[PDB]
Amino acid sequence: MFSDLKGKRILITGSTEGIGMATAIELARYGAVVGLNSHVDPADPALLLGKLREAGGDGAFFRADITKTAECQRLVSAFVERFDGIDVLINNAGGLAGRSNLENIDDAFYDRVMDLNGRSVLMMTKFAIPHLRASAKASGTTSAVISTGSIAAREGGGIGAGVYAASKAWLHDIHRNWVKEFTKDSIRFNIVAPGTVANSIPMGRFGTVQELAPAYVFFASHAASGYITGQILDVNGGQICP
Amino acid sequence: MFSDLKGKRILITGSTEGIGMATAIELARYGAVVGLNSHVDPADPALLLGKLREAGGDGAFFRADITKTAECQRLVSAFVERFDGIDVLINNAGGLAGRSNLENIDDAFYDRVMDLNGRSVLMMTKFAIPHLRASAKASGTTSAVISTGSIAAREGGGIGAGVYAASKAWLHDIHRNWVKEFTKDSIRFNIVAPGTANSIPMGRFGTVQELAPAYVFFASHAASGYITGQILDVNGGQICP
Amino acid sequence: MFSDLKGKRILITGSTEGIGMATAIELARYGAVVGLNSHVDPADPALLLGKLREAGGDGAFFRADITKTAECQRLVSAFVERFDGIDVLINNAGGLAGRSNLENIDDAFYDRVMDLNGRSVLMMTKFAIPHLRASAKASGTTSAVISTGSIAAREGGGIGAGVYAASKAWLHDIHRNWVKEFTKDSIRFNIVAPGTVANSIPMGRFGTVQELAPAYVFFASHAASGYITGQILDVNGGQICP
Amino acid sequence: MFSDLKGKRILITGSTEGIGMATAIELARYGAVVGLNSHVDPADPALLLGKLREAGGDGAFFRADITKTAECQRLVSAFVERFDGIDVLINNAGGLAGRSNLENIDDAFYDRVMDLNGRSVLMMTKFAIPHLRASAKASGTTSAVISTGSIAAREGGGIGAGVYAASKAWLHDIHRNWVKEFTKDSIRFNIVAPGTANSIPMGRFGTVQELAPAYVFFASHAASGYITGQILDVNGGQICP
Ligand SMILES: NC(=O)c1ccc[n+]([C@@H]2O[C@H](COP(=O)([O-])OP(=O)(O)OC[C@H]3O[C@@H](n4cnc5c(N)ncnc54)[C@H](O)[C@@H]3O)[C@@H](O)[C@H]2O)c1
Ligand SMILES: NC(=O)c1ccc[n+]([C@@H]2O[C@H](COP(=O)([O-])OP(=O)(O)OC[C@H]3O[C@@H](n4cnc5c(N)ncnc54)[C@H](O)[C@@H]3O)[C@@H](O)[C@H]2O)c1
Repeated sequence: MFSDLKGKRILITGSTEGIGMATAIELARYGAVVGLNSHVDPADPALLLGKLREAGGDGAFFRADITKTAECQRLVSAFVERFDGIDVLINNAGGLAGRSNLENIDDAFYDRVMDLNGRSVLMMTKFAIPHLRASAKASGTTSAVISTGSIAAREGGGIGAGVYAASKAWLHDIHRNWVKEFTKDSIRFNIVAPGTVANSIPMGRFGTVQELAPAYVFFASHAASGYITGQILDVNGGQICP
Repeated sequence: MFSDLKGKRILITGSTEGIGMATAIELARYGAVVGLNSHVDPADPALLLGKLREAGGDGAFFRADITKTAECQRLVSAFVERFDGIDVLINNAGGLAGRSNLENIDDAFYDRVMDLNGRSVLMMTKFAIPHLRASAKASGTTSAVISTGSIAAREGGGIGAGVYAASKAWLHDIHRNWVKEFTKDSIRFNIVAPGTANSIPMGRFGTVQELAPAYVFFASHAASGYITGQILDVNGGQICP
Repeated sequence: MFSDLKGKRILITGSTEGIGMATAIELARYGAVVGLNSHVDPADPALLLGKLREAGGDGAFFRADITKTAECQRLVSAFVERFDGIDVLINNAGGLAGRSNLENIDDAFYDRVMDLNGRSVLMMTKFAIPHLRASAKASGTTSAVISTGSIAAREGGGIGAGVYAASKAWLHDIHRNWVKEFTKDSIRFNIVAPGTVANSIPMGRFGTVQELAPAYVFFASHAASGYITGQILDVNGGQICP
Repeated sequence: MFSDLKGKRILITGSTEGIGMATAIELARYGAVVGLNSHVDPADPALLLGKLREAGGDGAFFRADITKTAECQRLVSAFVERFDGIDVLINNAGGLAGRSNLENIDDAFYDRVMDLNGRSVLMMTKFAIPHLRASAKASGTTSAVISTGSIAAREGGGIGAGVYAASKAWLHDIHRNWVKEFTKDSIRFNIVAPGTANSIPMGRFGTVQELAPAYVFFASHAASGYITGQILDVNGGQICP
């Protein structure tokens, strides 16, 4: 029972596939209204919305390359134009964007990874704060941000992935800064931290997207996680037990 | 969608009131057969079965003092005699059991606190294992332990409660041990860590109602099937680890 | 330069060998006065004191089985009788005291490990607090406790070692409780956390006692670590990077 | 006994004042040849060499702006031209570079903060590596990086300083990455994490004098030769992780 998610307007960056899409459908199951998003158009946008509505909810697609601040602005504007505000921001866009030994790491590499995993999440969240704040007065209860983190935030990632690791630790920490700045506004901030999606994983296998979605649902519903904020749930098969 | 909780046999310690009852109820909402528990008999046993049954499930009460190892064995054997198995165990029993500054701590105090928060958890978990082992063999999925931690494990607790604090740090960490030993038996282990009020960002205290959903989440293979060895801190941001 | 350790009276439990003895000698190098200790008499007590004095300092041996509270009392009494107080308590006694799969863990096993790693450190520290407090008024500066922890406090130890792991996490946390109770008394509390003393260790080898001693020296000198309290230094070759 | 610091070539960024100078001095006490550094020329360069020389060692000042990657390369090349190597690098440069609430953060702010605390560290470390690689090959022991972290990496920092906070969390964690890549080159990485006053158990602030010894400890193979990937928090108990 996440019935308090019916009608909730939930914007998810980087959600035309993987964890993002699977989460979109699970939110849809409780009748949520979901902004899908990506930097390039999917092959079949209607089919994705079909899957949402099929599952019991609704939504629209919005294309934006959120490694640019302007685009994060434009994306929040559009979703808010279409529906009238945001009840939940899910920062899911992110990713490696390459591996490089430290000695071959030039400025471009740094900038690529940090725009994808750093600036994007900062700026998206910034532009959504206004609407999330207002969303929360209106409901009475709370708005939410959920950001996708990583096991790499904690243990430094694989070789090649130092910047990605660091960018994720950057996120885990900046959430703690936002719990300070915005709990008075009744906006909660939580992280799902995938791990990888064997045999340094106690369970002996990589996760499936269907195994990551429920946690997002959990942090999304105020009825289920209303007292929880500034926490990190690692969904990694025991791979790290912090 | 917690429908896989239908018929799940869920023994809960320290469950006649507080977080324990709340959690029993919420689980009972999904057709869980819950074992309620306390050292003392409660005033109205059948209300409590009522609440479970009202909510959508079933259960039974067992008196037992878990600060003792024979009692723990008994409780697990009683629960199994009644329901033929364990699918989820929830180590919720625990508490301060007094307050004392270091200079005033004797063996009796230390023994009281650690028997309540350490030995209990250890032994309950020890005796449940082969039952939980068998459940997951049968279901094809995973069985589950959940235990009630505390903010105090992370930041040391408050003056006079060092032993309780450390008992909780002890639990947090021994759960990491069990992940190593038992993940191959398809048994998951997770912890719900209640916080304790101008040091709590949400300006206020938790309520049992705000705690129980967490436990439901960790109890369900469909929800948290790939999650083990974690601690979900439910505390209005009191600490953000 | 740890010249501020000359004459400092430093009681170290479980110090007739391993990390304990090596630490004793390194403190001795700066002219400290060191209580050695163990639950059984060494073969040659004079040779150990010889090594202390040889290195540039002094001390005495005190036998006590500190798994009993009475003995911790008796041990602190004796060291304080001999010298007139304690400037530094080093809780080094501890250890596995067996491995057991959880299903074979009876009460005795629990009790053995917890007395060795839990009650001992609690009670030793308790009985020393009085004297450490007074030591600190007299000096002006600070007293110190240093406790030997473990990598196992953080990641749950090896199979068989769950109670030992847990007992060490217990210690890491209870120190945080004592930073609260006793910083007003100018008593600092720090932990050295050995790890193991290969190839899940970046350095590819186990530590040597000579590689653990310096850290104890560091936390022992007020001139070097006077502003540091409630911290844990892991000395493990990168084995865990918290 | 830090005698192995004799003749060690120790490039330090952000070292004309504060923790950086203090640390240079203390290292200079053991016969270290230190590289002082700032974006701006200081008033009296030779006093500073004086302090190093007085204390027991030697050194040289290099102007460079490390928020820029070409400048970082230059500094490492300059330092090597002068002293023929690097044995220790200390990434101490960094700071708030302004304060801003989230709703007022533009790209320029973010770029300013991360260039100062992220790019700098990364690039300094990148360019030093092969020098540090060569030192440890020659010594037979280990060479060393030390970097100045912050309490803020752990608890989020204060309102208006999110980016700085996260920049420090970023550093803490990338040091873990480097341990993996570079431990086999015998290069250690450790972090000294200054705290920032009724939330500090010692009722008071740190002083540069209370900070520098830590750095000395991490700088010496004899002292900290088996220590890598750690963060020593110097903060009067402000946080106890
Ligand atoms: N609420 C807080 O401030 C806080 C903070 C940190 C942790 N916790 C943890 O929350 C958990 C549960 O607390 P609670 O909500 O049930 O509060 P509570 O006051 O209701 O605890 C009493 C409950 O546990 C049972 N109980 C007590 N001793 C028992 C024993 N020896 N054997 C069997 N049952 C026993 C009682 O009968 C009752 O059901 C504990 O483990 C506690 O350490 C609470
Ligand atoms: N003291 C605190 O409150 C506190 C708390 C957390 C972290 N820190 C960290 O302490 C470290 C050092 O602080 P500090 O003691 O030197 O204080 P500081 O005020 O002295 O910092 C200025 C120093 O760094 C140099 N510097 C500044 N920008 C530079 C640049 N672009 N290139 C080269 N050099 C530059 C200055 O010339 C000077 O030597 C920083 O990384 C900071 O983030 C400090």
